[PDB]
Amino acid sequence: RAASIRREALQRRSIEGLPLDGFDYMPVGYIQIPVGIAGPLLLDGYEYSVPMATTEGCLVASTNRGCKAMFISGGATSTVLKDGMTRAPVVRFASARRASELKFFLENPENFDTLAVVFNRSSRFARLQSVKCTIAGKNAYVRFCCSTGDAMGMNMVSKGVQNVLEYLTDDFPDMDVIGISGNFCSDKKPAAVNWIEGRGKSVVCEAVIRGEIVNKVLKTSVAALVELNMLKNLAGSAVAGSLGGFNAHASNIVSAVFIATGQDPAQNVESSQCITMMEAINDGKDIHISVTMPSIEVGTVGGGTQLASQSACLNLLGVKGASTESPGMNARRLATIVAGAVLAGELSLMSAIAAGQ
Amino acid sequence: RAASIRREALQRRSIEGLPLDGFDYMPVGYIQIPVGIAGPLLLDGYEYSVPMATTEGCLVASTNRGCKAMFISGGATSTVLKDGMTRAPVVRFASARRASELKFFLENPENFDTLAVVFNRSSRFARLQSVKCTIAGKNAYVRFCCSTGDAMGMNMVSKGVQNVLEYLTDDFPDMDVIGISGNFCSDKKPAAVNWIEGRGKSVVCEAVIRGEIVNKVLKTSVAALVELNMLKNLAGSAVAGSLGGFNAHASNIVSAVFIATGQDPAQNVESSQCITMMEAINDGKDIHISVTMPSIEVGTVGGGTQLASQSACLNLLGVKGASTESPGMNARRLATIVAGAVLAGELSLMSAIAAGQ
Amino acid sequence: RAASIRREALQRRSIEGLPLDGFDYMPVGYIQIPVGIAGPLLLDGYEYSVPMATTEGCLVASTNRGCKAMFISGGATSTVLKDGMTRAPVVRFASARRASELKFFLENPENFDTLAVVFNRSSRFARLQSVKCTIAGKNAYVRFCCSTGDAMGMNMVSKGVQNVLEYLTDDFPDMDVIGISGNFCSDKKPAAVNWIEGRGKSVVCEAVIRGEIVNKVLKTSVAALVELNMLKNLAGSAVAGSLGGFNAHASNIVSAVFIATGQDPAQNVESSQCITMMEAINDGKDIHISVTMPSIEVGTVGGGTQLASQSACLNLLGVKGASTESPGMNARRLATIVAGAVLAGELSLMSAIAAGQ
Amino acid sequence: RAASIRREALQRRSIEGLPLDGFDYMPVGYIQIPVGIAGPLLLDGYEYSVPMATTEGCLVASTNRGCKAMFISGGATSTVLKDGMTRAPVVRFASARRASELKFFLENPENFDTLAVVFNRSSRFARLQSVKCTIAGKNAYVRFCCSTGDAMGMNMVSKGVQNVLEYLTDDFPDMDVIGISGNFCSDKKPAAVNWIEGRGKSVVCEAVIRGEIVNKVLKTSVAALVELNMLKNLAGSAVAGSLGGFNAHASNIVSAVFIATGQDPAQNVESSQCITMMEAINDGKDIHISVTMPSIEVGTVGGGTQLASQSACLNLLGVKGASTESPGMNARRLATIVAGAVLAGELSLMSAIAAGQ
Ligand SMILES: O=C(O)C[C@H](O)C[C@H](O)/C=C/c1c(C2CC2)nc2ccccc2c1-c1ccc(F)cc1
Ligand SMILES: O=C(O)C[C@H](O)C[C@H](O)/C=C/c1c(C2CC2)nc2ccccc2c1-c1ccc(F)cc1
Ligand SMILES: O=C(O)C[C@H](O)C[C@H](O)/C=C/c1c(C2CC2)nc2ccccc2c1-c1ccc(F)cc1
Ligand SMILES: O=C(O)C[C@H](O)C[C@H](O)/C=C/c1c(C2CC2)nc2ccccc2c1-c1ccc(F)cc1
Repeated sequence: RAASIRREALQRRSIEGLPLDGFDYMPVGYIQIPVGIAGPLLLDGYEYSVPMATTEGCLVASTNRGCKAMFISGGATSTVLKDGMTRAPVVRFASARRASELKFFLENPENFDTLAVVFNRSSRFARLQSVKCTIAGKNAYVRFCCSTGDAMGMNMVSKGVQNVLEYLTDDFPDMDVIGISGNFCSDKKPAAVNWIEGRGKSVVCEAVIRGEIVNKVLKTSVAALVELNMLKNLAGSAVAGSLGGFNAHASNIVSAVFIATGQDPAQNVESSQCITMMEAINDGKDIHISVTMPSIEVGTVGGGTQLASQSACLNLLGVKGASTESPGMNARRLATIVAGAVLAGELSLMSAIAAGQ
Repeated sequence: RAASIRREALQRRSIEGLPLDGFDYMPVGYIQIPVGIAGPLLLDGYEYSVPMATTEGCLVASTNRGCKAMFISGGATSTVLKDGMTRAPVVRFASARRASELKFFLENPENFDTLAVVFNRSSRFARLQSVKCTIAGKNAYVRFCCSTGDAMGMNMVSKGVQNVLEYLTDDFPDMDVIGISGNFCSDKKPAAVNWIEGRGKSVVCEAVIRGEIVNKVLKTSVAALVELNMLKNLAGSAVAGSLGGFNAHASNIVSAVFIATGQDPAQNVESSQCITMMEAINDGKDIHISVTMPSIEVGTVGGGTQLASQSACLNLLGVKGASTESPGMNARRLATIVAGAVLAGELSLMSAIAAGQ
Repeated sequence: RAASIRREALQRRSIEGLPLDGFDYMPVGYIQIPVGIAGPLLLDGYEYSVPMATTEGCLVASTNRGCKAMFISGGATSTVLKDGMTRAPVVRFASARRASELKFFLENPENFDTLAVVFNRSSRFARLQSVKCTIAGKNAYVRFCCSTGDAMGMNMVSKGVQNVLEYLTDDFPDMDVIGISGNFCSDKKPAAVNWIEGRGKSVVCEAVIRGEIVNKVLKTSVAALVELNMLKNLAGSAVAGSLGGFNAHASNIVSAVFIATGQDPAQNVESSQCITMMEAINDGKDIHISVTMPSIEVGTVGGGTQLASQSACLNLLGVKGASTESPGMNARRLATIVAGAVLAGELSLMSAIAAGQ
Repeated sequence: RAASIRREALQRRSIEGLPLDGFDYMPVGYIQIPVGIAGPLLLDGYEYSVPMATTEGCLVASTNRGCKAMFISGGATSTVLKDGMTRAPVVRFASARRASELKFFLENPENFDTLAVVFNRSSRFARLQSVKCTIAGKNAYVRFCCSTGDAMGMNMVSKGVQNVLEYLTDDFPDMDVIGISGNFCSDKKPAAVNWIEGRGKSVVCEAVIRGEIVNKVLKTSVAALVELNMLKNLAGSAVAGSLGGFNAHASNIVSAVFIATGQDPAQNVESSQCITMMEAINDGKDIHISVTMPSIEVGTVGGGTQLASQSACLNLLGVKGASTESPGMNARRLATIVAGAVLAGELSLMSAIAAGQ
């Protein structure tokens, strides 16, 4: 209604193509990104039609060729290694010695259940896992890690940090809270702390392609792919001084799935973090392929996940909304689907390159 | 038509919310992301209504508060430092000594005009700027850099690499082209080569906020902001082992503008690269604020830029399509608008945090 | 005797300057590095004459000027944040799922006392602190961390890894031990895992210089130094894409002390890791200066620590040999002396630069 | 004489072992490090007895086993890729736009011969190669690169920076020189700018070991070594978030040679930067092994190179003093000897690990 009057305000230059009617509502319209399907992606038993919101189009095709090569090869096996969202306030004291005392306090086992109880009023779903106090001079970067059910859970983890931050004025009234975020989290930035430590769902996803299928179907060899993986994704990314960028195009696939399933597209910068491994097995006859992804940040609940169209795309994958089984399970399964689509993407583009030789 | 029949194929589980009718066309539908406006953004003289495709909504508001604080403070001044898209094939020889000879050849000035002529049949718009051969053992990572007009120009730079790669079999028939990309570019990955060297448009954007406006309007002080910038964006990102992540949330703003203007959302991982500087000036009375962004990768031509809705959003900014003035100027101006919206974003969220103390 | 005959073998070109007589003994001689003294370094109460083995000479002077400025300013306060040496074997399995099972096993609390008992036959002094299994495809990088008394303790931690690696063939006979080191430790290399996680003694060291002393003695101001620290050591090292290099010259001081006290000079690459913080305190009247150093790797026992000359230099500092008080205390105190000399070094050179303006 | 009286001052606690007599002279004594020989190292035709100053002793043995395996395998071939020492002042202006104008000025070709003439009064040997102005907000980090003959040449490059910095007050009187170093050089710190760009001598060194020698002599296989190189030195260093640390122990060998030849042992942090490549050649029959080292910083002239003992060690290698042939050639040849000894070190320890399986 108003958003309709606000559009004519702006043209009084033309924003004519931008549709207004079609979406249920400071909005001035909406853009449209077409959705392609990659599948079947055979993953931990189940088949998935992977929705990919993208303009490219040759990317849906490329991810498709990868899902097929894995479909006839046994499919993919994902393993969730760690599941927990993080927020890291920077606080400070008058001294590093004093700041150290907050560290040793927070990192004492015997204090945990108290810090936990305080943190977990943040919601029904907040369950604090750990606290890592990093000291730099008289400043402390306190990394809180917690499970958050099927929500990506950034407000939740913040309600909880503030709970423990208020509770801490009892013992530490000299503490100055400089920021609710000190970039030690690290949110929507590439950071070693996320690579080393994990942020959100840390996933590994693997498949074995048989020599016969690498020749007949990918029109390359086991040895050519193992070598191209070492020279491009490992030695190449190393020579370029990459952080977490030891892969061919995880970012294309992660972005496309994120935008279709209504994730935060800015969290794609650390969610795209990936090492691609390609290892000759069975006296060089077959290839073991994996993606290891320490910081896939997704939810099936909240944000853009509950818009009509994005909701339809989660529902296709059967992860729409909170888990009935147990809270967190739909968000965990979404992460493995991303790791699986990434693995297919790596295999397709890595074969295309190696085959082109 | 077919895409309509393909949707029912998939439900034979429900993808009901996903709209089908509304977009002109393997598409199975399209998703809808609402567009907010941040402005006026006063930048290098002109005012802009900045389209931001996002679900958050508090992000459009936050970027708005920043554009206003800069509107009453003189507005922002952008400077384009470097403009050129890169592709880096990995080739190899039997020896490092032999690979060195390709390096010293390519990097000889007197060879450039020949390599240029060969490269520039890629299109009317391809103009090769440089070639940087990095040797690792007997492998060479040859970074080609070229201007590409108003197209982001990744196909163009590839047509050109292949031109020079074929031409090189004259002098180097022993060369094996292992990959058209060796991850030394580095495309859709965070890499030191992009931070150090630049990729696409390298922009700096700056404003001065007066003490009076920092107190009256941002409800903080000059000293509080300079300090929070050092502890969060500099010392914080350092303690976290960040690469290019010396900022608060460039990624939120870059993503939102990228998705609205039909850019490649996976290029957000290196386009979000940013150092935020906040420096007390005029005997501590005022604050100089900047973003330095070495790798903003955008075009106003091709890909998703020519869909109805994304086109309407570029046209709002007056950068839609190729430059009349001269090829490249619309893509350059789009980059500065991104740097300007990022600066507003940094100022808003950095003030909100500092003010909260 | 033989080493004397072996020298003439080599000249049959002249190695005449290289002394032979003077050292008690495949040695062919010995080189001589002159030792300077920086002090008094007033640190956690005590005064130290800091031995610095260096050719420069202007470096001993520069470190001296820093120790004096801190002597009249109250001296330095060190805090040991973490103390533990690490070794990280790479092992592998046929699958990532299988490799995950070693991770979840090792990282189960209830298994720790068993892994501990097995590990701690390595010596009287080996006390295992933790095990962090990082999975990459079907490979596992198992980071063992342990206290090792006053020895730097790299053989000790290795005897212990092999203990747990043999013990693991019970439950994991399918495990292949690919290497006793998989570069995830990371020994004598700069690595994010050491910055984020710590390796050996993690130290913070701090002093307050009064406005009066910054003007009268360092011939600069509080504001000039805070600013130069932000532009050089923080924004500068960031623009350069530094890892752990957020300081002016920790490496000069660490090297000089390491070579004099008979440490391993190749461990200087991660022992020099340092963030220098300089913060205005007391309404801008005074400056809080610190070094935070996550990976100082030293011992007072074994290796070159027990040569005549290197031993004399440890004995000057009163840390020579194993701790009577309790095992580890001399190696811990040596680390704080290094952090203190580094802080003096930073203050001296950072003042010299700022004063030169 | 005085240094003799200064020793008794300090004991009035015992520094008895530290020798006083034996060295020609604020010195209070000297320490002694024993020198071992690794060789013959067969490199670019010539044989070398490589002096290694180290306490370990098992390290000289390990480097010896590598030199022998290469002696019977054809020896090593080094290639110098780039030769130039760098200093990077941070200067600033009132604006980024203004700072940009210094960048575009300095980086204009037509200005170079003038900047060169000004720079090159620094000495007979200073020959300026390039200037790279990096802008961050209103600050500029100007990387000067120059040849410096056989001196490591850090004073020389500084005399030259100051020459151009004074000359710049003509055109840029508004410039503030904040520091003669802004950590963008980056001296005695690990930095992406050194990895990407090079600092001092950038060397590649390669050898081919035949299947027969890998079995008979190194007691492993071609395939085992290629694999261990990928899992340890590449995937391992990547998982650890390494910068320039894509090798097993370059730092051990670089340190040992640096200390014996009187180099600056603090420059070992960036001189140890290394990617180790191991590639199966000749239908998997043989192994191509290399080290690529972008920042070996050495001189044969000045500093500790002209002490009796360190001089004797350079003279063994035939690189002592300035080049007769042409200035720089002895310092260049020393770098290749370091790269060669590193390659031998990698081969020995990498074989020992792989063979242990
Ligand atoms: O390679 C990288 O470092 C990442 C890459 O840039 C991301 C980009 O979206 C992918 C581009 C791409 C694709 C896209 C379908 C995803 N398909 C191909 C099929 C056959 C042969 C090459 C390609 C290339 C392709 C074409 C030219 C290249 F130089 C590289 C890849
Ligand atoms: O801070 C960072 O490292 C990046 C951040 O995570 C990205 C995130 O999209 C921003 C979250 C955010 C916002 C969003 C409008 C963009 N607005 C605020 C307004 C007042 C106070 C805090 C915030 C926070 C906010 C709330 C809680 C926090 F912990 C941090 C920021
Ligand atoms: O600055 C850095 O990034 C690290 C530096 O390179 C390490 C080097 O050993 C130090 C060089 C140095 C020294 C040495 C005594 C340690 N003293 C000075 C005193 C007054 C003014 C400058 C200096 C400089 C000095 C001279 C010229 C410079 F460009 C920088 C520092
Ligand atoms: O591996 C790394 O990441 C680097 C390493 O730490 C540096 C260290 O100076 C080397 C230690 C070393 C050596 C030294 C002679 C240099 N020799 C061996 C011979 C046979 C088998 C193992 C080793 C190990 C050795 C022993 C135990 C290990 F865990 C690793 C290497």
